[PDB]
Amino acid sequence: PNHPLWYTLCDRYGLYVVDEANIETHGMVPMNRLTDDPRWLPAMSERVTRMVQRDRNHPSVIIWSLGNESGHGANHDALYRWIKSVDPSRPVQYEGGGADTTATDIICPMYARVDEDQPFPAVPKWSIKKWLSLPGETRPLILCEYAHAMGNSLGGFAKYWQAFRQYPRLQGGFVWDWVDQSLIKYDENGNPWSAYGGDFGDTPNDRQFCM
Amino acid sequence: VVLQRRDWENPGVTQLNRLAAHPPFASWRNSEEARTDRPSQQLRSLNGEWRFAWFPAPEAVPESWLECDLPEADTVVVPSNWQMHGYDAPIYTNVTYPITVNPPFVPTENPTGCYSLTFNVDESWLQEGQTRIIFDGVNSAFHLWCNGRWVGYGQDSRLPSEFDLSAFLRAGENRLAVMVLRWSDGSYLEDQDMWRMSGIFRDVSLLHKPTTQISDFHVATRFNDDFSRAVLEAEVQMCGELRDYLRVTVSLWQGETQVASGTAPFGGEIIDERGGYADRVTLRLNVENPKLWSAEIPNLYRAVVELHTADGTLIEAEACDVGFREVRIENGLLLLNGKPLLIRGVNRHEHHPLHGQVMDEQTMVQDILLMKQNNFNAVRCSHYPNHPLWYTLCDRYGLYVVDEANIETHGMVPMNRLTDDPRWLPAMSERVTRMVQRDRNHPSVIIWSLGNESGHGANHDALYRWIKSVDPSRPVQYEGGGADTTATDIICPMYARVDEDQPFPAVPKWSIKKWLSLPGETRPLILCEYAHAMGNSLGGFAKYWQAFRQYPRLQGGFVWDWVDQSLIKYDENGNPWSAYGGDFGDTPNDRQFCMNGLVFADRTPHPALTEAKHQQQFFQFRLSGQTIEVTSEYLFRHSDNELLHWMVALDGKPLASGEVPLDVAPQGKQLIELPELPQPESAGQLWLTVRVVQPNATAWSEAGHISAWQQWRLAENLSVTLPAASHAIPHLTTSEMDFCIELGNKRWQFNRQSGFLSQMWIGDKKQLLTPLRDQFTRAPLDNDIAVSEATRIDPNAWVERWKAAGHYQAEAALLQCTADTLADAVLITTAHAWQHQGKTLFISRKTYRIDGSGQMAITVDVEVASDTPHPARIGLNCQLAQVAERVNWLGLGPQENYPDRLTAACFDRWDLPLSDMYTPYVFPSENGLRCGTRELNYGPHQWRGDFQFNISRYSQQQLMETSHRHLLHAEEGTWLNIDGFHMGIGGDDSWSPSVSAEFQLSAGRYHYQLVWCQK
Amino acid sequence: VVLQRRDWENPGVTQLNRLAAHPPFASWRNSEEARTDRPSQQLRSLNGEWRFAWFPAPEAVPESWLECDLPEADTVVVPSNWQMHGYDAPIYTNVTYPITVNPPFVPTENPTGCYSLTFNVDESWLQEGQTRIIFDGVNSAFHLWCNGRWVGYGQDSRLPSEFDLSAFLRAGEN
Ligand SMILES: OC[C@H]1O[C@@H](OC[C@H]2O[C@@H](O)[C@H](O)[C@@H](O)[C@@H]2O)[C@H](O)[C@@H](O)[C@H]1O
Ligand SMILES: [Mg+2]
Ligand SMILES: [Mg+2]
Ligand SMILES: [Mg+2]
Ligand SMILES: [Mg+2]
Ligand code: NA
Ligand code: NA
Ligand code: NA
Ligand code: NA
Ligand code: NA
Ligand code: NA
Repeated sequence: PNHPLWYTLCDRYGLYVVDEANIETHGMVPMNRLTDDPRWLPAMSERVTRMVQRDRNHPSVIIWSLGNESGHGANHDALYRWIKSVDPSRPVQYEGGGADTTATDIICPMYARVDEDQPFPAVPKWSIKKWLSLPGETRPLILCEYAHAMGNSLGGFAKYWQAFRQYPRLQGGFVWDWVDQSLIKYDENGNPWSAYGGDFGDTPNDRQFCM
Repeated sequence: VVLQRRDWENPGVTQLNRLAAHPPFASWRNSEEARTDRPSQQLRSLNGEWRFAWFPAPEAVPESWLECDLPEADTVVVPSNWQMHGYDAPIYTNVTYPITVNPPFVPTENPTGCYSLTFNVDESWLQEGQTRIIFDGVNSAFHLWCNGRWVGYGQDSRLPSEFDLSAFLRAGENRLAVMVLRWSDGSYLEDQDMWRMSGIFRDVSLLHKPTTQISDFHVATRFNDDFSRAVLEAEVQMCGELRDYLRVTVSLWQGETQVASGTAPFGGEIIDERGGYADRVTLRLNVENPKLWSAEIPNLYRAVVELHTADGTLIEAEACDVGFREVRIENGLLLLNGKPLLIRGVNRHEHHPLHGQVMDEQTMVQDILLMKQNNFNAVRCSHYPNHPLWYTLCDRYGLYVVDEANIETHGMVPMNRLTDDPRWLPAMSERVTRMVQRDRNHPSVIIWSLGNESGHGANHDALYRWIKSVDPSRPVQYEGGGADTTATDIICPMYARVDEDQPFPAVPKWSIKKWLSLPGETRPLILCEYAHAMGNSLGGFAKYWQAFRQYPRLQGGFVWDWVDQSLIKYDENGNPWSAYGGDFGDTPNDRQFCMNGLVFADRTPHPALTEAKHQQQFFQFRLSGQTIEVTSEYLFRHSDNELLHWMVALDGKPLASGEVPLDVAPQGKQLIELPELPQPESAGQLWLTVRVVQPNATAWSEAGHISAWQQWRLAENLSVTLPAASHAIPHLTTSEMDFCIELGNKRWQFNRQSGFLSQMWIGDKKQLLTPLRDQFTRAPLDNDIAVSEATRIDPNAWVERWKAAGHYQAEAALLQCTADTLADAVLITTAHAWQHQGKTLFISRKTYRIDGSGQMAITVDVEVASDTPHPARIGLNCQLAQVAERVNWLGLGPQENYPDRLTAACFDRWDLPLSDMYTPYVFPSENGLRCGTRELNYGPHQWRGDFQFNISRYSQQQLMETSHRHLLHAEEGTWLNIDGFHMGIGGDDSWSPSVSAEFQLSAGRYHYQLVWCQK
Repeated sequence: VVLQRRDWENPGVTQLNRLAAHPPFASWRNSEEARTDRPSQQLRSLNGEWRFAWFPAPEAVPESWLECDLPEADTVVVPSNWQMHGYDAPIYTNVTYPITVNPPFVPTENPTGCYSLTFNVDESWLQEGQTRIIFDGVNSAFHLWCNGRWVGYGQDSRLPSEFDLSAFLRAGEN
């Protein structure tokens, strides 16, 4: 969840907001080790419930998200249902566990390609055009993350938009991401320069991947 | 810290240092012991004598108690409830919380039980592995210390709390200190309508596991379409250090035969982008033609889970009983093994009259045997997880179980105040999740329940989905918030009626037949509670069963409830008596409302139980000419332990009898052709009685067990032959005050001021202690009184309307009293008006005809004012002088039966001791009635006609005035009530009018006739 | 008690004495002010210059700090991240946790930011009603004291934690 002013500005300037719970357990093995564990339900529930209680009156918020990159656990299903019960006015989405689980109203993959399948075991990223028409699938597809804008990037961006325009149920996506996470450091001449992972003695680190 | 943190007033802390929940463990180090379920040396019981001290509050507990025994302490048996040892009072309240409603706070005067135990731990237990303590039940919250050091904290009174003691124990003598709080924030979720007690009330034990251990395992069974093939899937989890040489073997056993086995290293399938569970493995075993588990045939296999090394060294084994069965809802029907269930259920609290809420094997087995012997197949765990042995017995004897989370917030306003509050989600979630983790491997558990009477909150929806996600093998149900919310797979109302709607705002209870077909509704309906069996109750029970059988989607219900929650108290001579709310100084309280059972607290049956047995029969019957058609309501078993006994009798006199073996497929029919029946010489009604007998003993019944019966009227030959005219003629002696009739050593005296037969003489002996008068009232039943909360009165309750109309005050006023002499009889004619405050309620017009044979023919015609509440009865009563040993009658029996509860009773000649004609309900009321009686015999007396009667040493007046059975005194002589008509008893519920219209005395005018003679 | 219970290594405890969450409040005592979204006299900002001292662990924090200002502390801007002030290093890691994966435990060397503020409260605020403090964001967990007395605890770095200070405050300096 963002600084409270953010939602006030999106209300008044006009932007659709996905408001997302502060839950990410990416480094767990497997990813859902905590989110499938009932002992962690209480801590997870407060990150969801207190978000909804804070932000539910903001018109700019149109979709609730259960967090990011925490696999798919039973706690997700429980909290998904909690939101659906307390606030019918907004869809609920969540990408973890394959982007199309029982914990999401929207097929919301990250970095699924336009035409190319990536058939990873258990969590495949299908071509977005193909994903839509899988046997039994009826939901809309909106990428929660696509077009990774790292450095000299956004090749193939037009391929996404061509598909969004042609397919009714491909209703777009969220570019990753808005702003480089570089930090300012100062050299011996006092001159500011843009710094990334490792430049603060932080170790281990993932270098320029924050940009 | 412990005093400072006040964890018992924080719904955010429900435990400190508590271990994860899991299915029953024994940590066998021998696989054969695991297979055969023998005791385990690694699982030790700490039950027995502990030390105990009571304190008014936790602040009053002296610090020294942590380190050594209080000399003021007593030695007490554990498990126990401390109220049962007299340390403070048990409290009976229904809805209103026994504490001020101010969540999360509890009273500062918080009764505190200080338990301690000095015990030995062997060095071998501490040199290696993990030693944990297990508290299976502690009411309601507790802190634990071991050898003076704080270990942890636990809430939820109805599930086990476990703590690792490995770092706290020493070789030799150790001491546990357990501080148990009566009240905690957990109490807000524990508002079940029962005695409020506390203490260490379930088993305490120590379990040794190796450091490298089985930490969890789940057993699932999936099937093909015709159940000829099954896959057993066992997921196993470990704790400790992972090693490449580690293995898990799961073996399945049928008796002493191994049918399947699987072995694998640890390491689950990939589940996401980070891989899989390295500390888990899932074994899959194929089973061809498995023997299926049901309540009809509780076939069980044994699964053994072994943790071992690649080279064959066992580390430890765990095991459970496995029942191959599928539970699914399909097309609006609850199916078991592909067949629609008919739930013959009952709610059962864990209650003992001596031991409170402590459960034992003997009491459990006794309950299961009586349930099955009475055609029950299902039990609801109202309203909390049970003692672990309960499920093991239900697995093995065969009963379907609804396992229910320990959540009830009835007393909140509104009911969902906590359950819709996200602050109480953590506390609620633990009561659901830890139940599933414990009980999920039991085949007897077929339905999960989210609790009881906590309205419907968003927390329910979240926990509903949690269960659906972790365990798709079992439907989830929940009644709160109107019985058909989004948190329930089954429409599960409580006390919804068969035909009558009760349209309460927001939470209506529709007629169950109507409910099924509401627009958009597709689910099955099974009442979580129905037929409230409080005292003289279960009127209208047959109406439920007729409906269950006719409507596919009406799949039954659970009676409320099994056993009276009465407690034993002692008089000054040490004699025990049954006590209820208010008898322990407990206040406020809800009096007798804790007693709703089909059986007394000591498991003696109420009359209602036989009605339940009959209606819940597994064989149905029809008669067409000479043909009996027997239909089986079993789903799986052939009738391979059943024979039909038939009997034809003429007014109780056996004429013919035979037996035919039953060979009926499940759901099938068999036709039995009766032989040509010989025509009876005498006049009267021929009756056919059939009964189904089990020739062979079972695990649950003795040889010769009767499981079903039914009667039909056959040919009747009306008596046309007149009695030969008696020669003698009675004489009328008239005086100003009396009409006297004499015939030999027989006199009848009619008082002319009152208009009643005031006395009868056989020689010089008085026959009556009280004149024969009309009676229009009954000592009110619990259903009549209709109170669920002692404070609230329903002005619509029958007792209230009767009182307000003056039925219990009504004064007889004589209108007419004349005598006539006939050729061969004396005819007395009377008319009385019963009036209250100017208004005439009833008029009784009678004739008494006394002939030469000494028979008195009484004709009674009664008018009842249409605007007076329908009376409880229309009859006569008197106190007879005679006290005789036996009561003999031709009519419905042998047990107590009422107009809306007589289907189980059979018409025949019955002979009982007088005492059996009285039903000792703890709260006394009208009782012991027998209906459809044509002849009644007591001492020198005989009455003939078509009437209902009760006979006993207690007047309606005494029963009306006495609150407890033990306070009743035998009166002089015998009180006889003979009714031409008696109102239904009701019972659909016991807190509003529940007597169906067809059983109310609304006809306005009534006629009955009796003949009184000397036998 | 606070060092003993270690609430920051227990997922069962995500807060202590924290008030219920709610939508943004300003408690206007004038309706026209509420309509026009003008500043409320009942909603005050505590942003600005606070006092700050860094410690390697909570066990290294002196008890005196509860009662009075540490002379070794600095005056810093709040809101802030203390890495941006040079007190320790920001860490950039993608997937791998910046701490050993041993839930629910964290390192014993656990950088601890000791913030304090001396601030004034109008007497009118204490004569009636309820005065609460709102922390819109604290990363990653914190204990709160007011005038030396313990108030509460909170987790979740990205939502506000609110505490009733009504019984802890005096008129004038706090
Ligand atoms: O013995 C009653 C039995 O029924 C269930 O409901 C209790 C009953 O309480 C009354 O005060 C209310 O008016 C009524 O709404 C409610 O039905 C309960 O589930 C059982 O545990 C038990 O109390
Ligand atoms: Mg608590
Ligand atoms: Mg209740
Ligand atoms: Mg035994
Ligand atoms: Mg914590
Ligand atoms: Na589109
Ligand atoms: Na990145
Ligand atoms: Na049915
Ligand atoms: Na009751
Ligand atoms: Na048979
Ligand atoms: Na009575």
